[PDB]
This record gives sequence, structure tokens and C-alpha cells, in this order.
Amino acid sequence: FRNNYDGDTVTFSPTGRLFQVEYALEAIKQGSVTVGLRSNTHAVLVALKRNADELSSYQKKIIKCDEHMGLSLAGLAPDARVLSNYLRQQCNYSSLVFNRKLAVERAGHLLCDKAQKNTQSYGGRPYGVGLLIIGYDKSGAHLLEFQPSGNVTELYGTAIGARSQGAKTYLERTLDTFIKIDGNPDELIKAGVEAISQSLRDESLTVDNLSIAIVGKDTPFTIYDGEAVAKYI
Amino acid sequence: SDPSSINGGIVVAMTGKDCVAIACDLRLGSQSLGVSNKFEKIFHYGHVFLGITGLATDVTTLNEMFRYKTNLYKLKEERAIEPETFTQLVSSSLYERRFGPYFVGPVVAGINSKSGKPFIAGFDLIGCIDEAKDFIVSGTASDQLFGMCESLYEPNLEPEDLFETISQALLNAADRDALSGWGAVVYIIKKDEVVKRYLKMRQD
Amino acid sequence: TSIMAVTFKDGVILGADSRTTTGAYIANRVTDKLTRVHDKIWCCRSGSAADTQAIADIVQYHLELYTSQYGTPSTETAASVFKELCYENKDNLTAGIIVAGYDDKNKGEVYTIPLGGSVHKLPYAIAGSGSTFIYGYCDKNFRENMSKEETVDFIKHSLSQAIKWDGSSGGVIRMVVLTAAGVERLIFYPDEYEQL
Amino acid sequence: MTDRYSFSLTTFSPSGKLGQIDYALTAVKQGVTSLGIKATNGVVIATEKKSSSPLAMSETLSKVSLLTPDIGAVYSGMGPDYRVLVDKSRKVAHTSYKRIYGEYPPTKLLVSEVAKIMQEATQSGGVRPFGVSLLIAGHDEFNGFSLYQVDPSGSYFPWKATAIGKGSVAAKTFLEKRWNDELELEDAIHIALLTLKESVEGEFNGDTIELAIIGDENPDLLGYTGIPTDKGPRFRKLTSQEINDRLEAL
Amino acid sequence: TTIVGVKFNNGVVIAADTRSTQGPIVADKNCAKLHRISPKIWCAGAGTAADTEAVTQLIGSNIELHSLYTSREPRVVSALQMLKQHLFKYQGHIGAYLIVAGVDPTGSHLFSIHAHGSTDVGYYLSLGSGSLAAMAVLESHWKQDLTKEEAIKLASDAIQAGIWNDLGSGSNVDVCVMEIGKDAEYLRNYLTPNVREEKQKSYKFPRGTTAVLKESIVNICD
Amino acid sequence: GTGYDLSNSVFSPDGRNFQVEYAVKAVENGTTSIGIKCNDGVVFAVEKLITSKLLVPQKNVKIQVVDRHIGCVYSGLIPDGRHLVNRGREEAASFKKLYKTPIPIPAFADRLGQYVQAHTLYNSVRPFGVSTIFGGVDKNGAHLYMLEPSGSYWGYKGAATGKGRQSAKAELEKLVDHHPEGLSAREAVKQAAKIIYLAHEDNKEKDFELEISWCSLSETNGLHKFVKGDLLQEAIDFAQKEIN
Amino acid sequence: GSRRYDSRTTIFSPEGRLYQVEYALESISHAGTAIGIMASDGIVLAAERKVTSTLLEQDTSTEKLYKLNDKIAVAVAGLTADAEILINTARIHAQNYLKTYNEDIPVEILVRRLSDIKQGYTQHGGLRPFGVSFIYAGYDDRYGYQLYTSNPSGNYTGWKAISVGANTSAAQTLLQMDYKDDMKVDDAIELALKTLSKTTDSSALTYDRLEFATIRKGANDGEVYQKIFKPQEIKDILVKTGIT
Amino acid sequence: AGYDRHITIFSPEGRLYQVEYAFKATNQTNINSLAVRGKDCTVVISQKKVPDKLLDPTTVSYIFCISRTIGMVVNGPIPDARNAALRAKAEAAEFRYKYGYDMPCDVLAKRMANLSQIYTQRAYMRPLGVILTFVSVDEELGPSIYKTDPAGYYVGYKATATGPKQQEITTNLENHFKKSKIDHINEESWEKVVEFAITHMIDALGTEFSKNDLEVGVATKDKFFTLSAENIEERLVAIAEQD
Ligand SMILES: */C1=C\C(=O)NCC[C@H](O)C[C@H](NC(=O)[C@@H](NC(=O)/C=C/C=C/CCCCCCC)[C@@H](C)O)C(=O)N[C@H]1C
Repeated sequence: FRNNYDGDTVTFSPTGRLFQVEYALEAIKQGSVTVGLRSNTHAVLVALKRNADELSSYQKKIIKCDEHMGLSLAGLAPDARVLSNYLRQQCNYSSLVFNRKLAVERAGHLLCDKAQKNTQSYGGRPYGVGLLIIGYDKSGAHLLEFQPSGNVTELYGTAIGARSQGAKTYLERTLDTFIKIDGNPDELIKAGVEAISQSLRDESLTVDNLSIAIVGKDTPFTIYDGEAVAKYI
Repeated sequence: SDPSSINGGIVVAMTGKDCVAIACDLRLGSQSLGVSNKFEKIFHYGHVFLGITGLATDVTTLNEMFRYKTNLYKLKEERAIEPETFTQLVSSSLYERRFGPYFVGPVVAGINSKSGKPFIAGFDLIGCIDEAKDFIVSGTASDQLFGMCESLYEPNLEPEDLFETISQALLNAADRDALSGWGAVVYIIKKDEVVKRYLKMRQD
Repeated sequence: TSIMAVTFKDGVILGADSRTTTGAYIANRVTDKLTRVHDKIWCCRSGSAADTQAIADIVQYHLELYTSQYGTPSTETAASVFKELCYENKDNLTAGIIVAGYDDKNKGEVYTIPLGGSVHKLPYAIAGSGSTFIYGYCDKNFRENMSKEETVDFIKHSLSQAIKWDGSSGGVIRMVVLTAAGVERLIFYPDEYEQL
Repeated sequence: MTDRYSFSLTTFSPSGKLGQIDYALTAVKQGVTSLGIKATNGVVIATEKKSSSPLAMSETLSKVSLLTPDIGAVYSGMGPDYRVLVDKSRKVAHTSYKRIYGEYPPTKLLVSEVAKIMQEATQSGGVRPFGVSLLIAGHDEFNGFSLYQVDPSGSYFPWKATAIGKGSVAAKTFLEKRWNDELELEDAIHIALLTLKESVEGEFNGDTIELAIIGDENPDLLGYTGIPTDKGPRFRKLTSQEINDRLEAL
Repeated sequence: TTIVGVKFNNGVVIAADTRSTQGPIVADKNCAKLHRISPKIWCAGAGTAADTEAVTQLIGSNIELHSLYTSREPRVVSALQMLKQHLFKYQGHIGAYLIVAGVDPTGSHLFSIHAHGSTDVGYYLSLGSGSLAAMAVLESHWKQDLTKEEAIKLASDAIQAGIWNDLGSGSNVDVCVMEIGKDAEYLRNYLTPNVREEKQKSYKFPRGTTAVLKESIVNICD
Repeated sequence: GTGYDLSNSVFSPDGRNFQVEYAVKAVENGTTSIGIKCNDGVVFAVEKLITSKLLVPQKNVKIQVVDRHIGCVYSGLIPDGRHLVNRGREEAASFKKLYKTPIPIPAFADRLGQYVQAHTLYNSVRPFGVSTIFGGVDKNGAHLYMLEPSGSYWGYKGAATGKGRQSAKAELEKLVDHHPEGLSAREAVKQAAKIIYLAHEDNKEKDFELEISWCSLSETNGLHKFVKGDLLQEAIDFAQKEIN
Repeated sequence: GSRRYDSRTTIFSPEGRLYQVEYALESISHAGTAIGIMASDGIVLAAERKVTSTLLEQDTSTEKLYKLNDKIAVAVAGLTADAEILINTARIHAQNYLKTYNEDIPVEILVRRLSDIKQGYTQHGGLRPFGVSFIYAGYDDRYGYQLYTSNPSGNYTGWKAISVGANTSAAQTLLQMDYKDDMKVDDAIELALKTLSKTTDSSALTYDRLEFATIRKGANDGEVYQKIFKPQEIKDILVKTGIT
Repeated sequence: AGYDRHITIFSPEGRLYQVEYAFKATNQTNINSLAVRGKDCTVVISQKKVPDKLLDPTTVSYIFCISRTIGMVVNGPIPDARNAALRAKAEAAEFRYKYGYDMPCDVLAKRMANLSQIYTQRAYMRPLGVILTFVSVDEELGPSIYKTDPAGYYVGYKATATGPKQQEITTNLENHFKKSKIDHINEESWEKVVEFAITHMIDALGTEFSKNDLEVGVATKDKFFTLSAENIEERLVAIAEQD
């Protein structure tokens, strides 16, 4: 069965599935957990940085795309680079040409279409990364979840990566609470760190292991690492 | 400035009784300066002859080109090309460069191996064909050659007479042209033999 | 050249002289500057003969294909294709085109495409070398919704004058009537319009 | 999109055969019979118009085509492949010869051109060979009359007479018997009609047989007069009537 | 050059002079300006000789291939569209001025194409340097419903108007008749009104007059 | 033999294109969406499954507009659907640019049709995993259409596709019979909200959000617009009522 | 994609061999035999016409001996059609060399270019190799008489005597048995005919099944001459060598 | 090796399976069609089966207007039908533009046929699952019927039929002509030829038709048009008042 229909993305299985795309999605589940959640004033990202040895470093999980937008990744780091870099150009094109900040909703549409192209033509390969994009534009704070399939969704919060379901449930539960954390970032960040620690198991989040990103009303998307995330662990 | 008048030289072809003649001068100069007195402008591919006046570099180029073409032609057609066909080849070869032509004035002469008929023809720089039954002229002293031929010439001359006539036309024409002269050669073609003679003329 | 198109109660009428000159020599004295691009969409050609003929032939091709696929094209559309060709190639074209067509819903319509390649929709429009001499006349005699006769007369007079003054015009005056009734060709000779 | 078949679809087998060229030839074998015979003053080529429905009008179709005013062709194999090859052949005779020398190519060379087309269809990327074989007949001033056969492989050879298609084997044998180097054109036409009769099952008349000859110049078929050297086409397809009249003296 | 076109009751006829030139020198005293596009579609051409010849052949070649493909006689409007579209493509750089005519399944036709690509249609036309001389004769004698003989006369005279009065024209008259039902008839050198008078003396030189320096035989056999 | 379902342009021995058929599987498995052609326009409705309370309400919009007078809604692989719309948008712009007149719904249909049909011709491309219902108002009326992954499309009075594809087709046929004289835009909206609620029973497991848009000559000026606020709540109730 | 039907005509076998080349050679092995014998005062080329008939026009035929230049010729073994594509590009290369340098192309130079072309199809392009092997027989003033051989692989080598096509092992042995350096052209001509006569798969060796060519320097001239024998010529020489 | 059944290359028997399987797809619509020649008009009849009630019957058709004078009827799936139609329309327009006269029905056929022959030889191009019937009243040939298939083959006919029950329709007409001895329907008006067409359709298929079970196209001198439900209804009644 599946063996005869997963040799490439230009083939449909008899049940209408695209395995190559599905295997890609797998790369994400194999990736380190990361969480995203927003209120009406701020949008936050919390990521668990993974490392190789104890002599190595903890690979970055969060990338800034512009002063009002950014994303965290789970999966093939090289692909996140390619995609976030493409998102940076699009943010840039909007500024230069229209002197307009690229809306998160639109960034999402752009991503979706770019991903899609790699799932209908011979020779390509789906992207093997998942992205959580936060940003503050003309219509407030936003959170998007990008999957290699091409599906981009707008949520109040979510998590992707290994053991992500733990955090996702916690958020799904805490919803009515955090969605109202307005005018207070430190609180939204805590609800963030808590939700993510709901997907821990192996260890406990440390200072050079945790990574936080925050964007909002009067807050330009900024990243926090090490000592900076101390006051939250 | 005018390409067809940098090097100089002239060519003339005539038809006689079961024979054709073609002659040219031997000058090759650069404006007023004479450089070579051995630059012949007549070539042949099989029994077909081709005279080429104009910008020397193009005169050389076209010769190398028609050698090349007539060669492959013989290899595929398994026979030597005829005057009539060669004319067509020359014409299309030239018009091929219609918008940046070779600055030359080709003259074709020969007897059709199959029909025994004499044949001569002239071309302008872009391939226009002129197939006369009497004579074709070309070169910096073409006006002179025209006056010389239109007078001297008469039909069915014998190989021995045609020689005198074409030599007189060439010589006296060249002597009124500062860019022609410095020697000359004359070819007399019959269905069996071809005689090449060099003429004695002024060297000024 | 003197050309014009006038709309009226029943539709529209196109008129033109028949002179095409190359210098002071009248190359053709019986020219037809009234070209058909569709059943009831025609045009008046001024400017380079080669340029307008080539543009016309292209528009006709496009409208024939437009039809096959989406049915009958509007007069406004035929004007658009003309305008597209004219504007996009403005630097290698010398064509002044008047587009007139008969619609059942819009009745008569006239579009003029001047040298720049811009488009102008009007009740009537004149163009060509001789058109300059009859600007004042036409402005003073045109009236909206005239009858076929009043219009065939407005055009016959206007063009007789243009031909009178402009040496680049002359020959016979040709007309084309476009209405629900169909397509009618008209011709008037010197002997007639000269003494008006 | 974009033809991603940039590799050969015809390759070598361990035995040393070229499958597709072989299979292609198989298709030629299956096709209707067609033959050719060279006389001393002409050549003739013929085949059978195997109508594919009594509702179809076999006149609206030519198995015997004109390549140049002095060269005709006929085949055996796949009709559509022949059709496009005839167009290509007529074009190449112009683009690669008449437009350069101002004269139509000589049989062998035009034949050589066609062969090249087929050969490439044997090695170029993403294509199958041509499923037909051609019997090309013509005449040129320096070579006289000739008859060549071109195979899907791209090979070709000259023949005094030959046949291809269904009953080729039988037909060939019959021809080897009747042919000689003293035949007049009419004789060959007769022999042709005879040879053809064997391969024909059903009806055999001017409406089921298609035959053409490369004989003398038909000035009457020129269309204009006033140019001595232009004498008219040598290629002439016979009419339904012309055929029957001979079928009686068969 | 002087070329003309005249339609008559059952066909069309085209004529031309036979003089070719470069500046004021006569290049060819008898060249052919009448071109065959197809058996019954002939084109007369003025302008740059090599261009009318070349453009004539090209379209001629394509019309033949087209004819063969469609299994239909060539149409004059086909030659007219292929010609004009070619000339227009070249912005006028191909100096061809042509009067194309002939008969086909749809009747008899007469057109003219200018180097820039515009085309005209009519019962009589002329192009070339003799253009005006000819047109003067046509505007003076053309009448509706001419017979094949009247048309040839008219055409022939119009060409003569050019030979005599135009310095760019001369020598002979070439005619081509295309009648609706018959084969087109090409009449090369229909008129030869300029035969040179016999020369006053023979210039045959006495052998040995020319001084030679060297001599030898040439090898042609490979 | 077999394996006639591994390459996208291959004909099976019975003349089918399995890859295309499999594409349809992707469709049938998607959310249900419908189109109702009223007397002077068309209405589009779609089912939006609430996979969780985390999805922001009224956000992830499905229905798309082409130009200003065309509406599109599809079932199946969403990304594939946007890709199709994006092509329609350029397809429309190209048409308007040269002909000035906004593209006729019929012409637009074939533009989409030829495009989709083209993805079933080569094995280097995959067929579209979506069936699309689209339409609008033009020079002569309103038109409703549905395009299949095979490239096939026809004009409809009513149309549906997706999971609840059969409940809907049943309901739509009822409307046709009980309105031989036509349905108004106002009515088509409510009648649409109901059909979605009913077709949602083949997915009754997950909760859902409704989405409707209409293009009516008298209601929207021949322009495409989403039904929001009040008129929407009203149709929501009209359905909630007849669902019980 | 298309990768499915790709034969990969350009890869190595685990034994470091090129399948296609190998197989193409296998093809050549069934081709008419061709021999090239190089004497002190000339070179001889002879080949056996594969498949003949009473009806085959032999005077107009040529399926193995082709003239490339005035001083170079080749005998072919393999696909005639393939051979021609290569034969023509060689004739051109010959002419270009002349046009550029104003000197006749050295035999080896022409051979190397032709062999490089073959080598190409062996390393890139996904195309099949040319099913052809050549025996080049030419003369130049830098090496005099030369005999070369090239095959599908793109390799070429020089020989005193050599054969290609069918029954090469048998032909080579017979040649290797009676070839002597001080040989003369007519000697070579005989050795040639005799060798074929013993390898022929046919009953007898008749003229109608042969092609013959010699590159000699007729003393009464001083220039090398190519002579491709006519049917009546092969027939004569056949009787003389004592094969009647 | 067994892929000689997936792309268009030869099988050992010298056959092209993909071409054959394409032919198979033509009968997919389960619709028959037929064309006959009048004295100076050409008529094409085709079944029309609009089963769904949600469909807008007016939009269903396998008859196309290629040009002012050429009509084409397609036997096969609609997406391939429309692809073929568009290509034909373009080829039509372009031919006019380049040669200055309307493309003749036979020529357009030959052009589409050659186009198909290509998909037969090129591996990346699949054939089209459709048979094309072109009709018109050529200014030189008169009433014409030319049909092309996925094989790249085409020819002209006195009349022809296509579809699942093609053979029944064929033998029917075959007999009619064996009888009449002439190659057309000796009728002046087209309505009578349309009626003849519909009649023999009924006789061969052994079925009665309503005004929504057919689709008719007519080609006359300088125009090809299709009939409306009513135009047919009126034509149907006429044959009724004869039986
Ligand atoms: C008709 C005569 C006529 O109509 N008008 C008179 C002038 C006419 O042009 C003369 C013409 N003469 C020739 O054609 C001659 N050859 C040439 O003129 C060649 C010109 C070449 C130009 C090449 C430079 C190209 C630069 C391109 C840059 C992009 C003679 C030798 O044939 C003539 O006689 N016309 C007759 C038919």
C-alpha cells in the first residue's frame, strides 16, 4: 500500500492522501516543543531549545521577521531559515513599496501559498518545519500556526512539537483567563511558561534552555534568552 | 569610408563561341598606397569560376566559403556543381547577409558540363542576379569596363579573338582607374581546356 | 484624410474621404478607410496606412477569437483592444482611430483613439488632417439623436468642407450606417458634395 | 509540465537489439501492402485504399503523396505517422534545398533527409520511432529514376522493385520473377496491378487501388506557359478511371 | 522601374519594363521584374531588385507548402497577407514595392503592397519610378469591362509611357496574362522596342595585339 | 496489467484516470459547502469545523472573491483551493485589462476549467484536491458553477460538495421543486443557513461556525459581499429553529 | 514523475562497465564484416553487404563505405542511420579545418573529434550511444598512410590490419596469420578478399555482396587517390584473386 | 518493460495501449451522435442526458461553434472536449489572420489530427479521450463531415456515427445509402434533413426522444448554428405527423 504512493509529492494515495506531505508533518512532531498564546494587547512565544551534547549549544527556536512580527520553529531548522527569510522579504516589500506594515493575516496567506507550490510539482519537497507566528498589526495581536501542508490557522494559543498536546490542553483549558491578560506582558509570559512546562518530561526548563519572545501594542517583537528569561523560570 | 573602394580591383567575364573568358587585375592597395601586385580575384570550384571584387577580406572570406560549400556539395550530390546552380548558391549566400553584407561584387563564369552551354553572371552585394549573354563587369573601374565592352564586344568570338577583346577591355579600363592595375590575368575556358595568361601592362 | 463617426437616433454612421497620398502625389484616389472589425463594430482609419491596416487586422483577429469563446463583444471592448495596441506601441505607431459600433442596448457608440493611445467616448468625433478645418462647423451643426437623413447630411456637409480645404483629402465620400436594421454602404461623388 | 522525458525511450537490450525500432517494424508488417517498380522510363508506386467504413470516403485521403514535382511517396504502417512525415518532407525539400539552390532536391538526398528525421526519432529524448516505411520514387536530371525504401530505423536502400506491408513476402517473390531491366513504364504499371491483386481480398478497382507514376514531364499540368526550361511535373497520380481501363487488359 | 496592373472582363494582367540600375548606370538591360508566386498568382516588383526577388520566393515557397497541405489552389489574398505581414515586420527596411495579381477559386484579383506593409486594391495600378508616367496613361484610357486584348494594350502602353519618359525605366516590356479559366500565360519580352542599331565598325583585334607575360594550362579534373 | 494509478496522466485499460479519482477522495472528505442560484444573484455557504476552542471565531475565512463580482468556495485541500483562486484572479485581471469589461462568469468558468483540466495531462503535476462552487452576476444574469478535480464543470441551480454533500443535494433538490418560480436573495440566504445545519449531521461530532456570502443585483449591487451582523443571525436562527 | 521510464543509459555496472556501450557492441557484432588492411604503398577497405536481393539496386547502393574527405574514407559496421549522422558531422569538421587553416585535416584529428562525439553520449545526456564502429582509412603528409578504428565507447586505436562487425575473432586470426609488414596494396587486397571469404556466413563470396575501396598514390602522378570500386570492378578483381 | 502500457511507446505487437485506452474513455459519456449531409447543409445529432435536477440544462453541451462556418461535436469527457474545442477555435482565428480566408473544415480536422498524432509520439503528452466530428458547408467542398480520433487518424464521410451504439447507427445509414444510391440526403431545406437524422437515430437506437433528449447543429452556406429545445420540439412533431 503506502509504499507505492509515497515516492514523491505528485502522487495521491487511493484514499486521497499525500504521504510525502504527511512524512514532513512527522518531522515537526519529532521536533522540540514550543508554545504560542496572545491576549488583546500582546502575543507571546515560548520555546524549549534543544542541544546536542553538554559541550554544545542550544539551537535557536525563535526568529524575528520585522519590528512587529516573528515566529518560533519546530522541525528542520534550515527550512525555518528559508521561510522566515522569505517572510522578512515580504515584510520589507510592504514597507518599501506601500509604506505599510504587512498584516499577520496576510503573512499567513503568503506562507500558505509558498508552501503549497512545493506539493503539486514534480521535483519539489514539502517543507519540514512548523511555525508559530505572532505579531501586532492594525487589527491587534495575532497568532498563527503554519503546517508544511500549507494550512495556516489563527488561534488564541497553541503548541507544536514533541509532547505538545500537554501544553495545548492546558491552554485550551486556561483560555478565558489568558486571553484577557491585557496591559501586562509579564503575566502573559508566565501563562506561557506554565503552558509549555506542561509538555516537559525529560528535564526542567533552565536558563540556557528556555527562550521567550514578546510583541505588542507598544512592544517591538523582542527575544529573551538566558539570564533574560531568569525571572520566569 | 566606402568599403568597396578601400582595396580596389576589377573583374570582367565574356562569352564567345563555345567558350567563356574571365579576367581580373592583380592590385591590392590600401587607399592610395599600393600593397600587393599578386592579389588574384579569380577562383574556381570544379569547372566553375568565380571572380570577386570589393573589400579584400570579404573577397578572401567568400572564396573560403564557396570552397567549403562546393566541397560538401560534391560529397553529397556525387557530381561537381554547375554554373547555374552555383549562381543560385552565391545569390542566397549573399542575401543571407542582407542587413550587413559582404562588400563584394561576384562574377560567375563557366560552361555547363551537361549542355556545353557558356554561362556568366554578376551579382550586387546583396545577391541580386544579372545573367547576361554577352558580358559582366565588376570593380572600382566598372564604368570604364562598361564603355569598353559595350563597344569592343561582338558575339561568337573564337577563343583566340575573345582573348584579345577581353584583354583590351580590361587593360584600357584599368588604366583610367587609380585603384586598378598592377598586373592582370586572363582565363580562357573551353569544354576541354583552360588557359591562364598573365598580361603586360603599365605599373603606375 | 478626413474621417468622422456620428451617433444618432437609430445607431451610428461612419464617414471618410478616399485619398491616400505619398507627398503631393495621390497614391490612391478610391481608398476605403472604413474598416470592419466585427458584424456591427467598424472603425475609421487615419495616420499611417501600414500602421492602421496592421492594427485593424490584429483587432479583427482578436475579436474573432473573443467571439468563439465568449460570444459577441461590445463596442467598448473593440475600442479597448484598439486602445491597447495603440498605447502599448505608441513609439512605433502613427494611427488615429475612430471606433463606432451598434449595440441593441446602447444603440450607437463612438470611441476615438488619438495619437497618444488614450480613449475617448463621444456623441461624435472627427479626425485626420482635414478634421481641423471643420471643428467650428461640426460643433455648430451637430445635434444629438438626429435622424438617419439629418445625420447622413451632417456628415456629407462636414466632409465636403474638410475635402475642400485639406489637400490631403478628397476623392469620394464613403459612409457606413450601423443600426438594428443592418449595415448600409453609402458613396457620394465629387459632382454631388462639391456643390453643397 | 515541461517534457521531463529528456532521455532515450529507445535503448540497447543485452542481446544488442533496439526494441522500439523492432516493434515499430512489426507495425509496418501489419500494415496494408504497398509496392514499387522501376522501369526504364518511369517508376510506379501503389497500395490499396483499405476504406475503414463504407461511410468513409477514401478519396479524402492520400496514401500516395507528392513530395516535389518529381518525387512521390507511399507507405505501410501507421497512417498518422506517414501524414506528418509527408508534411515534414515537403518542407525540408524547400528549407534545405530549393531555398538555397533554387531547384528541388534529387531523390536520394530528399530521401536522405527523411531518413534523418526518422533516425532522430530513434535517439532523441522522449519519443518513439515512426511506425512506417516509405517507398519513395522520383527522378532528377543527373540520376535518372529511382526507388528507395526507408525503414523506421532510419535506414534506406535503392530497389529495382520491392514491396512492404502484409503480403510483402509473396509480392516480392512475384516481382523478382516478372522484373527485368527492359521494362517500359506501362509494363511495370501492369505488373504492379497484378502483384497488387494477390494482396487484395475484397474489391479491386480504381476506387480501392491508389497508384501514381514518375514518368515524363506533364507540361499540361504546369498551370502557366512562357518559360521554356519549365516543362512540368513528372509525378502523376492516376485517376479511378485510368486504373479500371487497365484492369480490363489485366 | 515601371510596373502596372490592369483588370479586364475575365481576369487580370500585369506588365513591367526590363531595366535595372545602380545610380545612373544600367545594371541589367533586360532583367525580369515579373515573379511567379504560384502557377496563377504572379507578382510585379519595384524597389530593391534583390528584395522583391527574395520576398517573392519566400512567400512563393510557403504558399506552395500551404497549398499542398490544404489540397487547395492558392489564393491571391493568401499571398497578400503573407507578403504584407512580412514587410510590416521589417519596418520598411525590405525595399519591396509589389503589384500582386492572379486568379483562384474565388475570382480574379489585383493588389499592391508597399514596403512598409500597407496594401491597396483596384482595377488598375502602377508602381516604380515610371509610376506616374504609366498612371497618366491608365487614368486616360482605362474603362470598365475591358477585353483581354484591350487590357494587354493598355498595360503595354502604360509600361511604354515609362520606358520613354522615365530614365529609370527602359528596354523591353514583359506581360503576364491570368484569365479566370485558363493557364496563366507569361509573355517574356512581349515588346522589344529598343534593339541597338548595328555598330559602325567591328573592333575585332588582330591576334597577337595583347602583350602576354606568361602562360599555362589549368587543372579542372579532380 | 496494473499500476495504472501511480502516474497522473495515465489511462487505465477501461479509460480512467485514477489519480484524478483519488483526488476526489480528498474532496469528499472535506467540509461541506454549497451554492444557491436565486432570482438575481447567488448565495454561497460553508461549514467551518471548530477543531478546538483555540480557533478565533469569525477568523479563518474560507470564501474568496475573484475581482469584485465573483465568489468562490471549495471543499478539500484548502491550500489547493487558494492556488486555484490566485490563478482565477490573474486570469480575471488579464481579461479585464484587454477587454475592459469585468470577466463574465461563464468565461471565468472555462478559464478555471482549462487550468484544472491541464493538471490531468502531465505526470509532473498533481490534480487539484478541491471541488469549487463559484459564480456571480454579469451582463446577463447570475450564474452558479462547480468545478471538479477532473476539470469538469457545469451550470447549476444548486450545488454542494464535501462531507455533507448528499444531505445538501437532497435539500437543494427540494428547493428546486418547491420554487419553480425562483427564490429571492433574502430567502436563498436563510435557506442556505439551514442546508448547512442539516448537512452538518455527517460531521455532528465536532462543533462548527457558519459562513455565508452573496452576490445579488438588488441586494449588493451585483457585487460580492459577506453576510454579516443581523441578516446573518436571522438566518442562523431560521436554521436553528427548523433543525428542531 | 518521469524517472519511472528512465533507462539511465549512462551509468557504470558494478564491474565498472558501461552497459549501453557493451550492448551496442553486441549489436555491432551482428553487422556485416568490414576489414581494413594497410600496405606500404596504400590502404584497403572491404566490407560484406548484410542482406541482399535480386531486386536490390547495387550500382546505386552504399551501406558501408563512405568518403569523408579526398584523402580519408570509412568502413561502417552497425546502424547505417546512426553512421550517417556521424559521417556528416565528420565531413563538416573536415571542411572547417580546411577553412580555418587552409590545409587538409590530418587523419588523426578527424578521427579524434568523431570519437569525442561518441564519448559524449557515454557520459551525459540520458541518450543511447551510437550503435556504430568505424574503420578509418586515410592519408596525410604528417603520418602518411593510417588505419584507425573507433567504436561506441568513443575509443580509437591504430592498426596495420583490422576488422569490425561479425566474425571478427575469426577474421583477426586469419589476418594475424598472413599479414606481413612489407606487404603491397594488391597483396593486401587479396588477403582482404580471402579473409572475408572464410568468415562469410554466406555460401560464396560474390561481388554483389561486397564493397571495396583503396587509397593509393598512383606513381604516375604523385598524389594519393581514393577509389571506391564499382560493381563491375569488384567482380573483376574477384575473378583475379581466384575466387571467380 | 511493462511500462509500454503507461506511456506512448510500442508494445511487442507494435501497438500503443495508451492510445487504445484513450479510445475507451470516449464512450464515457454514454452519448451517441451522428451526422449526415444534406443537398447543401450538414446536420449533426447528439444525445443529451442531463440526469441531475440541480443542473442548469442550458449549460450542458458537446456541440461547439468553432467559427462562423465550422461546428464540432465531441464524443468524450467534457474537460478534454473543451480543451480540444478551444485549441480548434484558436487554430481557426489564426488561420484566418495569416492566410486571409476562413479555415476549411477538412483542414482544421487535419490540423487537429496531426496535433493528436503528436501526443501519440511524445511521451509526456497523453492523448485526449475524445473523438472530434467537424462539419460545415465548405466554399469549395460543400457539406462536409470530417472526424478525428485519439490515434491521430481522420477522414471525411457521407455520414457518420460515434458512441456506444455507434455500430447500430452506422449499419442503419449504410443501408439507407445502399438503397438511395446517392451520398447525401436529397433534401433542400435543412429542417427536413434534421428530421431524417433524428428519425434514423430513433430507428437504429430503437428509442423515442423528447425535446430535451437531443442536441442539434446545422451548417449552412456561411453559418453554423444549434437548435433550441423548441426548434427541436417543432422538428420532433413533424416526424410524429408521418408515423
Ligand atoms: C526598379 C527601379 C525602381 O523602382 N527605382 C529606381 C531605384 C531602384 O532602387 C534601383 C534598383 N537597383 C538595384 O536594386 C541594384 N542593387 C541595389 O540597389 C543594392 C542595394 C544594396 C544595399 C545594401 C546595404 C544594406 C545596409 C543595411 C544596414 C542594416 C541593382 C544592382 O540590382 C532597381 O534597379 N530596381 C528596379 C527593379
